[PDB]
Amino acid sequence: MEGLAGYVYKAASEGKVLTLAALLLNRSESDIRYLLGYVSQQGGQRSTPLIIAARNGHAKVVRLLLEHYRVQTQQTGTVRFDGYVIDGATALWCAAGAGHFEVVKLLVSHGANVNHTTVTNSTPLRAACFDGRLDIVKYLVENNANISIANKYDNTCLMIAAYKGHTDVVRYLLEQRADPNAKAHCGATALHFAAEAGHIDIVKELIKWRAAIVVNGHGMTPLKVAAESCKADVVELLLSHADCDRRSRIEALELLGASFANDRENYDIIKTYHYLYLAMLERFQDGDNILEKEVLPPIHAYGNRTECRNPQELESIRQDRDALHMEGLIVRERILGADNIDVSHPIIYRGAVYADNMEFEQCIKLWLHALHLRQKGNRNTHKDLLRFAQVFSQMIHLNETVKAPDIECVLRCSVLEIEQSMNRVKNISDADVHNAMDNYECNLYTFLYLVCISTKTQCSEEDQCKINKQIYNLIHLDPRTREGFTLLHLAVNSNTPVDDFHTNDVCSFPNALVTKLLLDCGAEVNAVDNEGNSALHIIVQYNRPISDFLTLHSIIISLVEAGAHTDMTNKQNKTPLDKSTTGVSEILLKTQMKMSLKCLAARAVRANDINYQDQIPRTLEEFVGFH
Amino acid sequence: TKYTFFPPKKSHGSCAPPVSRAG
Repeated sequence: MEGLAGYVYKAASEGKVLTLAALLLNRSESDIRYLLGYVSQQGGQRSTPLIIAARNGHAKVVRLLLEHYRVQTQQTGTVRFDGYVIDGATALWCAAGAGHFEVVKLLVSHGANVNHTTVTNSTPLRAACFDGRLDIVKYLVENNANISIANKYDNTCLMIAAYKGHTDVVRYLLEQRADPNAKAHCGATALHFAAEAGHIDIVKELIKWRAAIVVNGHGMTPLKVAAESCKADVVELLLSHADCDRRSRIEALELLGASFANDRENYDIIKTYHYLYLAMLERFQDGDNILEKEVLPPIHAYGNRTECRNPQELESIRQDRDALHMEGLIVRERILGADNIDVSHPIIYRGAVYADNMEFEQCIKLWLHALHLRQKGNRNTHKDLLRFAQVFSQMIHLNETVKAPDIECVLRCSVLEIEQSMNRVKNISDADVHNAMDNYECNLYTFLYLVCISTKTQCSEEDQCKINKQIYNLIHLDPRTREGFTLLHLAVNSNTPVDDFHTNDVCSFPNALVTKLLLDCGAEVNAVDNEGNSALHIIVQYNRPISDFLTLHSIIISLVEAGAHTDMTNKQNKTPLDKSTTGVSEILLKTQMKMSLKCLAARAVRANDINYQDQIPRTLEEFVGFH
Repeated sequence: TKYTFFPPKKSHGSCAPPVSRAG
């Protein structure tokens, strides 16, 4: 009976308009709610045959399902639309999202919820407007469906339609008395989105319908947002707003030059110099009432430049491209502020360019500044820490010296970010717990990469003391991954993931130096994972005893000297000698096994399975617990 | 193509718009 409905679900994507008749003629009746109400998942999309027909663009299958009968179509589900998954979708929502006007009109005429908000409180109108067409939204707004309905993040139809280059859609929206000054949860008011994608006609139509300029939540005017994303025509239009004053105009021009300095999609240096020079000239337009630049004190990351308060000094840095890169970074920092979200991206890109040109020291300085700015904003910076690990590994691989204070700074940042990662993991229950655990695991991996790099970098007594202080601080929180792996277990484990980039040239696990440093920094040597293995079980399960026998011997000596039992069992009640899976490792461990009557007695008790609960001392109770 | 040191983020830019149909 299940296969009969599964074949109909499979044929819903196909065409069997006059073929599926044999399955239903002289069929039963009590299975209607399971055949028509078949809610299956073809790959993980909670849907019906009608829903997948609308999503794929089969109005003929909808008419098939409404040939001589009728099916209820308004159902919740998580449909994986082209690009991404959406939870709480429905038939009308999916028909609108795929740009099928006829299917949408068929669903409306047959009866569908025009306001069927998803789990993310998303209306079908904005779902259509993501790929909006005029003809598909005509009847949708003529079905008395309110366009002023908010969203999970208050992204209304107008905001997304202005962001996605849908001038016809925004025209039909504002011509029907929509909300001009709508406020999103992030604070943007449908002009920042219109100026984010550089749509000149959309901004033209919004200013035509009296959109007006108001600062968003992040302390940026729409003009400054337009100048942030390297767009020019919308900046010219917004400067032609006729109510813009002058201070905002010069700071917008400087920001436009700054954005043109560092962005891959729009990179010009002549445009940067010309925009900054226009800012300088229009700044000193009168002589008296000269708009002297207030300049923040020089920051060591961008060299030691101090902007340019004069036309002569802007002329002096005309031909020097890297000087103009630093100048653009500095004016962007001054205008956008250090608390902006999209101020660290050009710093990261400039550090990347300097890394590609084999100038690592300035790359390290710029990336440290970007990491500090991103950490003060309390954002997901695991990608940045992985980038730090990659650039340090490339510095080591070219036999280039790595400055110890840089490693200390990035280690402090990684420790702090792992602290907030633990806080986020504890706070998040099930919304994005998988994403939080992935970020936590990759952050632990980045910290171990940084530790492995720090082992191979020459440091003084003070520098090594500070690095060991950071390592000691991170040990005393006892970070753990999904399968209970402590920070020692990951450095011990050969199965610890290594980034496919240049970290492969430096950080290879198991690494003896990392384990020696961690044990010398006070790691819990007897710690266990969810599987119950200690560090010793993981290191004896190493499948390569001859290729890096020196590494294996050093790490086994370190773990034994640190005081781990050579006898403790895992959850599967296996002594690591029984889990050595290697003659060489077994011989080494049996050489390092210190004989003791205590372990022999405890193992005898465990083997005979004598009832020891509430008979022996509690510490010895635990002792026989793991022996 | 994240392998090059060029930033994995496109331009970020998802600060003010939470991208619809993306999660």
